Amino acid sequence: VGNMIKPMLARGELRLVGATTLDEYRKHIEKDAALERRFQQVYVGEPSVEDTIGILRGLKDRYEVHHGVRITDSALVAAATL
Amino acid sequence: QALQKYSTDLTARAREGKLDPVIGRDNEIRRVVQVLSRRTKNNPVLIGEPGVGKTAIVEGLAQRIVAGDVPESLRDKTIVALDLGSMVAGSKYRGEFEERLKAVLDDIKNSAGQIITFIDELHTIVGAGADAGNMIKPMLARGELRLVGATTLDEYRKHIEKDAALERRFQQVYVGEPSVEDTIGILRGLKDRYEVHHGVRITDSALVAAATL
Amino acid sequence: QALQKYSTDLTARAREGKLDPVIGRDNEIRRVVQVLSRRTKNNPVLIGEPGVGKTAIVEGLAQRIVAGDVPESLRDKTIVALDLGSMVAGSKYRGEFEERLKAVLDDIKNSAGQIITFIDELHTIVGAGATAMDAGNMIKPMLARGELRLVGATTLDEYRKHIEKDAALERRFQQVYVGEPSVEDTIGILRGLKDRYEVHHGVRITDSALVAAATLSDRYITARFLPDKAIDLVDEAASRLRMEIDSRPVEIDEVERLVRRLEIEEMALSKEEDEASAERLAKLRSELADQKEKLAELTTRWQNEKNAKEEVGPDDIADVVSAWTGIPAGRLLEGETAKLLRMEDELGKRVIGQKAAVTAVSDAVRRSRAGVSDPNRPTGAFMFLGPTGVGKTELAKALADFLFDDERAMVRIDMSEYGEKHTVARLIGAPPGYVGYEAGGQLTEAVRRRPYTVVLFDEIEKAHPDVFDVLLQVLDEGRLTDGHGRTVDFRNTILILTSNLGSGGSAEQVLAAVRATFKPEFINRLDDVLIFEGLNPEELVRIVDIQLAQLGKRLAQRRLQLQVSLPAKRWLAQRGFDPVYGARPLRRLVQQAIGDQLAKMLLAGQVHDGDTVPVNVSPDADSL
Amino acid sequence: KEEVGPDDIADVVSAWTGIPAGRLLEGETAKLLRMEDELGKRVIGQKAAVTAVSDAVRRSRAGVSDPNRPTGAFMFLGPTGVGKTELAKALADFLFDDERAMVRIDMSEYGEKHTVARLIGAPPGYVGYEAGGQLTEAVRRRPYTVVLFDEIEKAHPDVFDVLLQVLDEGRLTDGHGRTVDFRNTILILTSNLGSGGSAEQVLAAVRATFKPEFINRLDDVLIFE
Ligand SMILES: Nc1ncnc2c1ncn2[C@@H]1O[C@H](COP(=O)(O)OP(=O)(O)OP(O)(O)=S)[C@@H](O)[C@H]1O
Ligand SMILES: Nc1ncnc2c1ncn2[C@@H]1O[C@H](COP(=O)(O)OP(=O)(O)OP(O)(O)=S)[C@@H](O)[C@H]1O
Ligand SMILES: Nc1ncnc2c1ncn2[C@@H]1O[C@H](COP(=O)(O)OP(=O)(O)OP(O)(O)=S)[C@@H](O)[C@H]1O
Ligand SMILES: Nc1ncnc2c1ncn2[C@@H]1O[C@H](COP(=O)(O)OP(=O)(O)OP(O)(O)=S)[C@@H](O)[C@H]1O
Repeated sequence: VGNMIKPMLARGELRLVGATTLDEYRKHIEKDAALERRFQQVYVGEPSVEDTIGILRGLKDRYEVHHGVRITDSALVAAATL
Repeated sequence: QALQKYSTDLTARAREGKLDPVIGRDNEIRRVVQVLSRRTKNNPVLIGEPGVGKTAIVEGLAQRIVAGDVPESLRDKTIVALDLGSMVAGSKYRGEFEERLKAVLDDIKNSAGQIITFIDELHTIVGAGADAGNMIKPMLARGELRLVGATTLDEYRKHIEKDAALERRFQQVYVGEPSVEDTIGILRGLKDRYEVHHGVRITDSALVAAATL
Repeated sequence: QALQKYSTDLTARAREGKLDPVIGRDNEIRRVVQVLSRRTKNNPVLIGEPGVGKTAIVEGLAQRIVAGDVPESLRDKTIVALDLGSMVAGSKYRGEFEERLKAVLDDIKNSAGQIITFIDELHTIVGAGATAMDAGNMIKPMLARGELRLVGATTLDEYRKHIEKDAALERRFQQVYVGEPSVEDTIGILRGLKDRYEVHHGVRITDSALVAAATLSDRYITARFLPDKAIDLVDEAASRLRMEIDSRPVEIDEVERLVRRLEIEEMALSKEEDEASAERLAKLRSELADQKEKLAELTTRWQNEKNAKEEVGPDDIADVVSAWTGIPAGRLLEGETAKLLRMEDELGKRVIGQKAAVTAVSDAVRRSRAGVSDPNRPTGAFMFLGPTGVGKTELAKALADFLFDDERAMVRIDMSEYGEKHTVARLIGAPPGYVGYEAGGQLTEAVRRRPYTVVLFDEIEKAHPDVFDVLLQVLDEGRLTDGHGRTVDFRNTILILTSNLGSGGSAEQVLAAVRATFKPEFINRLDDVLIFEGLNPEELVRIVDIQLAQLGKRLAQRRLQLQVSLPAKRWLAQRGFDPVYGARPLRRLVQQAIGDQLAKMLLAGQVHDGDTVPVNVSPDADSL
Repeated sequence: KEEVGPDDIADVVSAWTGIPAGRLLEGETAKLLRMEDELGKRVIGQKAAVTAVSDAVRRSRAGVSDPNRPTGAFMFLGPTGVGKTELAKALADFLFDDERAMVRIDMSEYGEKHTVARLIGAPPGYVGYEAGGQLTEAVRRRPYTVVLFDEIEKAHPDVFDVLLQVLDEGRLTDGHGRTVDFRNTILILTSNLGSGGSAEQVLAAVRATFKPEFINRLDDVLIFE
């Protein structure tokens, strides 16, 4: 999105959870939609350096068995900042 | 078996109690009835800025029919929720949407004049062409189907008024937005549905403050 | 036999008499006949605006064939109506459409000139079956030799959108322009048609209704054409009347529904374990009782009239034209004539003084309901001017309030922004082929909907002296034309042009400044150029009363109210000084002297919701 | 204490649109009472003005103010370098804690007639039409800002005929024909009339420069010491 899911949706039997980008959503769901009255926006901008560092250090063991070499917090933070 | 896979039954839906209890707006229901009960060219079209309840009037008419509060020549008519999103959708050939549209029209006009029809957002009626949404006029301007509609001001002006010879077959019912007092009335009417859905309670002062803010 | 499978019949329907009778239109049918009976290229195509009758002519021709009033060479021809829809039902294969078309064509040809085909809306014949043009012109050879006759009727703004583009085919068609009839002929059409409706609905119809409908449908509904927008009014009136011979008439069913609503509401609002419901329920009881009284009174009057309304009259038409295109055009049914005779002292509640202007506005509104006004000219075009803070904008808003009950239902344009000439396109739309064109005009597409609103022109003298020239037609008659060329109607909207010319010179110097800031032919359009006058210290006391009423009504949201003593009430007006700034200083004084202290107390405790506070004067200020 | 209340709705309608509409929940009242002094830490001097703006905010949020008119239309003027723009910025920093969340426009640029189109837009059929107007776009969202008019003495007396109805109604109409509401903003417009003269030599400059229809619109004309 077209006109084939709105008669299904304004009845209360299905629940769709979608996803897209900001400007794209502003394109296909604003001009030709007339449906935006039944869609609720949720914003997820971007994590920060400190947050993606936690993400990395959470997701480290999986690769330490995939390849398996060694990991250093210095390497993680360097990757993040660089 | 023609209008069985391209339509539902809004009347039977209201009989199953799964509709919302419209409150007020008796002027517009009476206007819609005294238009839908005409002799020729009986097709009302609910017009008004978006959000003010242009479908709620049609559900109200359905509930009133089910309850039996309508004039003599309006009982047991079983208004039908037609749809075109599922007729023009799967068709990749020459002249295939036409067979479906003609089957629907034929099934309507075989039965007596008791299949009052309802297309919502009928600004999706001028397309389907490529000579579509245009073979319907000979049955429109003769009182064969009733075709209760609902469209926004903008879409109406942009999509229909460019096709004047079709706009003639319609009647406008300007559904203006309600005032604060009528809004409080409607809110107080609907309170119980949400009070049941969410296991909480809602105060009348809260309703008034909502309708005022 | 393929005909009997891909087409209906018309002469049969005529013989069994299912076609509405046809009246008038003699020259058109004669021309159609003499074209339909020529040697080569005998194809009439009825053209003209939508609604004026382009199929009724063909059905009249069918009736005339059944009767026998046609010339010799048109005897017993059995007109047939094709159907290009059911000819393309299933043709997903390659030739399943050309086969059917050839079948129908050779079947027409094997009939020795008997059949006279009739394709309704023949502008759909162009793209019969495509993929590169192959179909829809298979009848182009047979047309020329006059094998088939092919009478058809299509609208006027599509004959140059689809067919005229293909002038190889259009050449084989003769056009029969069909103009719209006048009121004198519409009256006859109705007088002849005034049986089918009178029968379908079990009612009777009076000729006064026919005449009044044929007049109002031309005066007011300026969007459709005459033979149809007139019949619609009669039909809806009869439908409503039949719906009233049902159990109960209107104006009582609505009141009983409203009473039941207020009952079901007061019943469920009573069990409120709350305090904010005390003063909200005390009025609902009053309203329920005072509507049930009217219910009982209407009931008793109906029983009287029933113990001591069977056909439509020339006023139910007015009620329909009022319910649709909400212009009110009834006959002043005694429910509001008191209101109209009271209009002066009813507007005096929001404006104090300026009885001269209130009288002019009241007269121009009154003498239009009684049908004495100029039928093609706006309902009045006033420009009232004077010093500032006097009440001109307030009077305009008060008039819109009294008329509509909703101040937010008038059209207000600030002519202080139109300082540049080119900004006039903001209210007239941009020509075709430019940026903003699909949205049309703004003032125009505001008036075209609900053409009963009030129009208002703030600060007319600030605009460039070329915006003034767009309003000449608007004031002379009710016509303005946006980009799309269409024309809106201003015949029944009350124009108002506020201003500030000649601040305080004299009651005559300003009548020499206006004539120097305008043109000689612009002043000539307006009605009386009302001149406001400043305020007197005796007149500001009532203004103080009004401001205090406003402040109390706004405070009643926190269930407070005040008790003002006459010392302070006259002190405030005694501080309505400097007869140069009108009456706004009084508003700023009320603020500065009451609101600040009231808020200071209110948000510092000690003034908890409920209890009223009395204001009492002091030597210089006033304390609470 | 397991049911919705008539202030949770205000909580929602303030949780979006930014408007602080409510019934003076706790802490907020302490801040409002503690305003004249809390604003003094950034604006030393000018005792007369801070009280006026503070009373305006107090009235507007306490529940006694005309719902259809701006929340104040002050124009304060005085000698050079006294703290006018700085008072405005300190206010905006007080009730937002974001110095860059107000909409200031420099009236020093609009010495030309036609440059007004930046805060209105262009009529239908001209170059910049679908973009809108700068001021109108900035105010249609964030309907709680603090509009400012830096040194409104330069723009020759035609821009005074848009504020003439921005004030007293909070109305403005951009190119597309829309309408915006200024009903809950605080318009503030400085100046430099006077320049040394007494209060009765600058109150003549105001009269001889502007019009009665204008001076009558805006609120108290604060003079700075
Ligand atoms: N008179 C009424 N009685 C009861 N519920 C109403 C009434 N008017 C409006 N509503 C409710 O308000 C909402 C309006 O939704 P709809 O009327 O279905 O939307 P709509 O009027 O079709 O506008 P669009 O064009 O579809 S976005 C629904 O939740 C209705 O239940
Ligand atoms: N001369 C006439 N005598 C009687 N009734 C007429 C006459 N002219 C028009 N009418 C009626 O006025 C209405 C006009 O209907 P039509 O002529 O069928 O519409 P139309 O002219 O075909 O316009 P379109 O574009 O096809 S919708 C019908 O109710 C006709 O019965
Ligand atoms: N006769 C009056 N009756 C009641 N209130 C009045 C009257 N005259 C003035 N007022 C008050 O003064 C306010 C300002 O008057 P307005 O008419 O709005 O100003 P104006 O007449 O438009 O003058 P200009 O030229 O536009 S500044 C009104 O909103 C009222 O509150
Ligand atoms: N009472 C005061 N409190 C705090 N800073 C002040 C005060 N008076 C002056 N200042 C400082 O004076 C400087 C100039 O203040 P501004 O308000 O920016 O100048 P201005 O008032 O705009 O004068 P013009 O006419 O625009 S040049 C800033 O650095 C302020 O911090």
